[PDB]
Amino acid sequence: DDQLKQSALDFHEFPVPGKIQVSPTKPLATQRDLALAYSPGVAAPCLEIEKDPLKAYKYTARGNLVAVISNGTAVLGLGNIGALAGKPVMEGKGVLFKKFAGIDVFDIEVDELDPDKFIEVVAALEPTFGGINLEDIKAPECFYIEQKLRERMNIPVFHDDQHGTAIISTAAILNGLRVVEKNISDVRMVVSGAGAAAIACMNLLVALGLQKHNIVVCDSKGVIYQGREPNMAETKAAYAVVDDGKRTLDDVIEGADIFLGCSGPKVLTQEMVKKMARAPMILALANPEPEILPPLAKEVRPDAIICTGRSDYPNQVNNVLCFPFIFRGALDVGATAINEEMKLAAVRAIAELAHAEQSEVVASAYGDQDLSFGPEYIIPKPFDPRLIVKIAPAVAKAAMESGVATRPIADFDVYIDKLTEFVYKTNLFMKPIFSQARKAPKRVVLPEGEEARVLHATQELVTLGLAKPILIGRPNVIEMRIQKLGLQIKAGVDFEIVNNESDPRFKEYWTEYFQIMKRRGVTQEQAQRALISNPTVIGAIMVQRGEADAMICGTVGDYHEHFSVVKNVFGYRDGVHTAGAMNALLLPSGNTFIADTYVNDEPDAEELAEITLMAAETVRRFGIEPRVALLSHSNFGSSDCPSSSKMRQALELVRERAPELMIDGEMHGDAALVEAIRNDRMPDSSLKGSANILVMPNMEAARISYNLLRVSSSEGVTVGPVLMGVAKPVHVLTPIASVRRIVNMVALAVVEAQTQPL
Amino acid sequence: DDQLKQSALDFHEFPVPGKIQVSPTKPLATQRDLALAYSPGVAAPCLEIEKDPLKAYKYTARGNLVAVISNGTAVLGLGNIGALAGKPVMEGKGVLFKKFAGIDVFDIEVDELDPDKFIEVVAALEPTFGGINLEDIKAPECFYIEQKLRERMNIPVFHDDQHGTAIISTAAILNGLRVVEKNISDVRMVVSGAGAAAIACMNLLVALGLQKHNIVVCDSKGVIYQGREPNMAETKAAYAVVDDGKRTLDDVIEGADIFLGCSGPKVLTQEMVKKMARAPMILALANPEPEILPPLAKEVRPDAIICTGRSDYPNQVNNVLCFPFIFRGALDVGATAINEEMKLAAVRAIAELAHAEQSEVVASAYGDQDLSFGPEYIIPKPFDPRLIVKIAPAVAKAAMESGVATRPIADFDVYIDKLTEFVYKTNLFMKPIFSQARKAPKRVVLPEGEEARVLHATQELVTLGLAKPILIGRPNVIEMRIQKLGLQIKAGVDFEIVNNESDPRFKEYWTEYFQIMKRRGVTQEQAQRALISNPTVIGAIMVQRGEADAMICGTVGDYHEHFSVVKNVFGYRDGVHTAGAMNALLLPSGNTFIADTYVNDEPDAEELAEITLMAAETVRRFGIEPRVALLSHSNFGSSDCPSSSKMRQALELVRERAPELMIDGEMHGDAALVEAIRNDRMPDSSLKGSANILVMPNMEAARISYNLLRVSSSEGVTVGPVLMGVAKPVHVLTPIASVRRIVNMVALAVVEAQTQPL
Ligand SMILES: NC(=O)c1ccc[n+]([C@@H]2O[C@H](COP(=O)([O-])OP(=O)(O)OC[C@H]3O[C@@H](n4cnc5c(N)ncnc54)[C@H](OP(=O)(O)O)[C@@H]3O)[C@@H](O)[C@H]2O)c1
Ligand SMILES: NC(=O)c1ccc[n+]([C@@H]2O[C@H](COP(=O)([O-])OP(=O)(O)OC[C@H]3O[C@@H](n4cnc5c(N)ncnc54)[C@H](OP(=O)(O)O)[C@@H]3O)[C@@H](O)[C@H]2O)c1
Ligand SMILES: [Mg+2]
Ligand SMILES: [Mg+2]
Repeated sequence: DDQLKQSALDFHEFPVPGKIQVSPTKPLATQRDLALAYSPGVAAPCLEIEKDPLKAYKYTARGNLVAVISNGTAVLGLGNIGALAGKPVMEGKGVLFKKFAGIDVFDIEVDELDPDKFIEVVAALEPTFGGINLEDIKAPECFYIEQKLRERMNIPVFHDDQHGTAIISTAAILNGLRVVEKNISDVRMVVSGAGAAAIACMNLLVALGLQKHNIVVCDSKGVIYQGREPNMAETKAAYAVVDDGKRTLDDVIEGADIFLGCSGPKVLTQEMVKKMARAPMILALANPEPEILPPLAKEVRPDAIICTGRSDYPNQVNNVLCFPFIFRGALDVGATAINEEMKLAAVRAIAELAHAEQSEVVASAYGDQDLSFGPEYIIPKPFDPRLIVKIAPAVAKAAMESGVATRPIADFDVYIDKLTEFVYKTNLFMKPIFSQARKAPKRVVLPEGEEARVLHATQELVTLGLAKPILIGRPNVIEMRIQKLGLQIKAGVDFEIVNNESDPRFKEYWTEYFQIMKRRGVTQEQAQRALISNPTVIGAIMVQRGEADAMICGTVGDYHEHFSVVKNVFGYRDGVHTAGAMNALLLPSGNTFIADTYVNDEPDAEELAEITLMAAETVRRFGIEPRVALLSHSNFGSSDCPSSSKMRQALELVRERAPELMIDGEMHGDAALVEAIRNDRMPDSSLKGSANILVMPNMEAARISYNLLRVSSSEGVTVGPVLMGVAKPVHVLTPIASVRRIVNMVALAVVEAQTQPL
Repeated sequence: DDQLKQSALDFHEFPVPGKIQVSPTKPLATQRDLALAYSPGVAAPCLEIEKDPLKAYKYTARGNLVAVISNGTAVLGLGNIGALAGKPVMEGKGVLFKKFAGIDVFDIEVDELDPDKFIEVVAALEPTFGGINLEDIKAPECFYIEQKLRERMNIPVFHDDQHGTAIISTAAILNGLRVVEKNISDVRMVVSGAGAAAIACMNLLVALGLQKHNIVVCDSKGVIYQGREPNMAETKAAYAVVDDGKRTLDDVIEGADIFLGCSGPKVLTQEMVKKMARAPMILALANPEPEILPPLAKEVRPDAIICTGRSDYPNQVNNVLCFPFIFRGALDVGATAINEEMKLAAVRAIAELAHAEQSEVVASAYGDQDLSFGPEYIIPKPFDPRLIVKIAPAVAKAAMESGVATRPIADFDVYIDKLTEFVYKTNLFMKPIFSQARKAPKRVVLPEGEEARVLHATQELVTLGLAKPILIGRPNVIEMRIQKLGLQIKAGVDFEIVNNESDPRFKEYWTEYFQIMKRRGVTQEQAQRALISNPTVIGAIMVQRGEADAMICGTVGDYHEHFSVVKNVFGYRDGVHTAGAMNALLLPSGNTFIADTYVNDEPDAEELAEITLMAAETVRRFGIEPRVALLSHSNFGSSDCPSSSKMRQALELVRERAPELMIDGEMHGDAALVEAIRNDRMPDSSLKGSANILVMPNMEAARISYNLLRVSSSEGVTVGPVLMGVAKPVHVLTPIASVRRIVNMVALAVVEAQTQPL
């Protein structure tokens, strides 16, 4: 399992230990700032906090900061490895808190494992945190410890999964009963494996208006019903049905309606599902192996409402569904705790979303969302731009309804505006591209097949099933390099090799190249020499003929050495007379794209307009709404240089061609990126918020800005340089492109070849 | 005290609460990265940690992370305000940990104030932190609590000041005994006010090889000596001298040699100092009021060795002296605790530094270091580029000598290299400029005297005593704007006003302007109209005549509208035929300067060489070693455009003019900023490390890059645009310049006017 075991063992800790880096969000680059932070000047915020404790969440963390406080006794799915020893998956849980909702997580881990001193230590560390994210407290001391801890602090004491997925689970129940046009009054339930996140879930499920006598709790030891054991089990006898001689699970169905269970191995069978009433609602939430094998049961019976917790299938129950967003409702409302109305109004938001999901800048191409409410869609997919702006305000609204909050939110229009603004700056458009490429792999030429980076990328693409690689190079050198690198790919089995020499199609290749380039300075002998010594020409001829769907070159040599071949063979797209390369950056303002960093040295107004339109179309296909800003050293007519006049001409041309495109210019970079500066300068600007597409006057400015920002102000690699305006799918990369860049660009080329590769 | 009370009450929390922002130091902008951080992929680091606890500091925080763990019982100098209520000055102490040494600080605050349960909670939270920074534990439970806590954890349990300043204090003692050519064997001591950081200091002071009988401990209740109280005070009777009838402090001197004391109000007098032996060594460390009033005692007796803890005078004892750097020695060595050899070898480093301080890129101009070892120099100044690379390796070396560490450092050449690399990226060149301007204020014209920003900057400059402002505007409008803004400045009292109309020197001003511009298109009537409607012309004529020393314009209008006036009046500098504007950025690689962002639209090779030389000279004057890199879209001859050829010509010209300047090009921005890319491309490059001066081919590229980086990748404002090549000190700013920018630029102009303002 080294393709996952070793790959995950290769953990991103190498630059600086720990995914979290406690760092100043404020400037600390001047003695004034340092004195404001540790010298007289920092005594004032502390004194103001001491005067009235109302200022605790304001001047410090503890506003956005949760602490996933743990004794390391059930580390996600690991168990009792320890507080300090739990740090890997501790940080793994804490990193999908900031990543998806911007939750600060102090990964402080309580070393006290006793079920009564652990609470003492946690309550001791209460003032550090504005809401604890109690996780890895194991069963049965999870319920005991959480019950003890809820009653002490005056700040949101919200456990993990124990409170947890009940919101997602009960939302899924509310939607599933909607699917089969049933009612909560008469629904019957079957629960198996009363574990940490299982036995506490029906308690919420009851809160919807559910009678206790309809729930049948079970564990490893048969069925937990009143009459089975002389000593009635706590928190389970309320639901416990009268004794009726039902000792086996295969008969206790009697036409039930729900299978809410968060446990381990399988307990349900196909005949068990058959004994269920009409329209079964199996909800097997087991992560290792689904308790019903959904394909088998669906072949046994149709119209299934099977719900799981794995992302391979729709209706996935992750923590990111509401946990970061619960605290985005819990901490951002000022609550002193989380009630059951908190836990139930957020049920009415994510359940509402599944049958009220639409628009939200669907990826015009790529992605392949194809999400409609029904038997295969009960709750939204794990990651959603409004999984926040619907669930977090639900929790806050429940906070004010419960009257337990200390900082009630004002008019929700402003709250929704800020939440959506935060939404724009965090997008993961590459995951839909990977998903869409995986369901229809195409043949991609990699002309630099002997490169170590290209070989690693080939291994990754074979593993993820994104493409059918076609390497170009000497098979001997490729094989020895593969063996030395340690890869598990083989010729023919995983990737096709095209030998640059002794190619059986040599005659038909150089002939086509000559017929393309006979009147462009290439003789027949030069064509023959190019189809043996220029792998880019071989790949381009392969793609043009039809033996491959896309090409990914550029990892060797200069950009234009490959782009000239690409343009000569494929040509320009229909209705397009220019090409441009778009580079993506993850700035603090969000995903930003810089247009024509590589192709045109000094584009003119018409070329700039074409590049702007192509960049907007490409960014639209990513699922991001294009917000273009033409950049210059002049701010809205400040200078009369030919460059600024060219930018204004391009703006007019773009407005002519695409009246619906949000674009403005020419302006400065800060005016484009921050809205306050632009509003001060141009209050009537057609550009709203931060611009995500930056069109530059010349290639020098674009390249210098991108190179400086990538090493200074950038998080990770997504795509770039995305070549636009060529007839066939091909992306010329750079010699310093990483393996991740190559894999992402190959996936993008595969998805573009799924859309008429011409 | 509102100029400090309100100003410090205006705390930098407005954008995001809390100086610390627990944020991913790793990219989290892709589903791959999110799964690596919270999904299967983060289970691997945690499992590897659990397998062997040796991986705790490696995959997470707890390597660089201290937690200043507190019950909020003595918050720096505040007291027992509370754990959560101590958050302001808690974060103030935690912010001068990351700011000066890059120490992560989890500001977790223990709510348990009992002297025996506090330790229980702290030991419970031990696995979260790789070394605790116990602070705000009050006396006498500070000593008790620290003594209890030292013996439990197997990770560095290093208290604050209690262990603390002993390193700096005993280093100061070691240097002071060097100053007066005495020996530790026969030195006598007087201690007053045995407080939290006082009674624990002589314990280290003994460890140098000091006899216990030479120390005389005292408190508020007279003198703590053996025979005074029937019950002998603990930790003080070892030093306690035999009873001799000495009941008053004014006589217990008998020619002593040290006054080590960390207490409150004054106890020592002038006749007390006279009773001291030859060459007194008073070391009054009281922060509110010095215990001796050093000027008065120095007038009473010469050759004083007075040492205080305030930064207004040399030999300041701050936490930044060694505390962040102790943990930079403690945590970065893998120790399980801090011994007394840790606490004593770091005494031999900072004490060594004071008499071994030299070079280290002294600010060629500005700054005014003027630091020589002697009676007024015992220990280095609070902030020093090698206060780290000498003290932290001292603590690590003491760790290996004590044999208590778990990750001993390899060959110290690599350690010193990394430490110096970290040193380059954190510089505070503006503090020396502020210090040098304050000791010689000059007259600075502010032609836009009616601007709210300029008025705020004028208030700041009057308060700090950096300049003698000369505002230009209507006195009526200026006064009403001052009253509305709430400032406490008055005309004549604090700043001079020059009325643009009805100026008594109108005739002599427009006459000089006409004589300058008579053959440049300006008539006598146009000169008269300019000296009434153009404040920049008035300020420039003022500076040229000699009635003012510097000008700071540009807060209104276009840059070149002011630069044309500046160039026409003052002209170019001697031997200089071009001007350029340098803008400063605080990048992750350090302070970076971009050359000619405002003046020359398309400079040629000679202009580029002149701009490069002027920028290097200016950066040298800041105290930073210039590392220039000429930027282009071509990487070392990749492209043959006229721009890249011009950059290469400029490189050759610069190498001719300044053979000692470290410069290379032309290259890409990433090649300039990160050394790995450059070494891959040009292994023999003359540029080492990251380039701090970036010279751009044209003004469009420079301006776009600076504008994008300032809003994306930048911490704070220092200076910019710094105008170079004009005869007299003047800086044209931008209309969006903040008050801090104006104050910094005025201070820079003041310091430049101290250096022959012509
Ligand atoms: N959101 C998610 O996707 C998510 C979140 C959390 C957990 N989970 C899944 O839930 C399970 C454990 O999570 P947890 O920590 O909440 O619970 P847990 O504390 O691990 O307990 C699991 C329970 O399952 C029962 N069990 C074990 N083997 C069984 C068998 N052969 N037949 C019947 N019952 C059996 C045990 O009950 P007895 O003590 O009576 O044996 C045990 O208490 C794992 O499968 C995990 O992947 C999924
Ligand atoms: N690095 C620095 O610059 C630095 C660091 C820490 C502290 N300090 C200074 O040290 C002082 C307190 O710091 P701390 O927390 O370490 O100590 P602390 O716990 O505040 O105790 C101060 C001690 O001074 C004594 N005292 C008070 N008034 C006195 C008087 N009139 N005459 C004689 N003794 C008197 C008291 O002793 P009794 O209990 O016997 O009255 C008290 O225990 C402040 O002045 C503070 O600024 C400076
Ligand atoms: Mg967990
Ligand atoms: Mg303190």
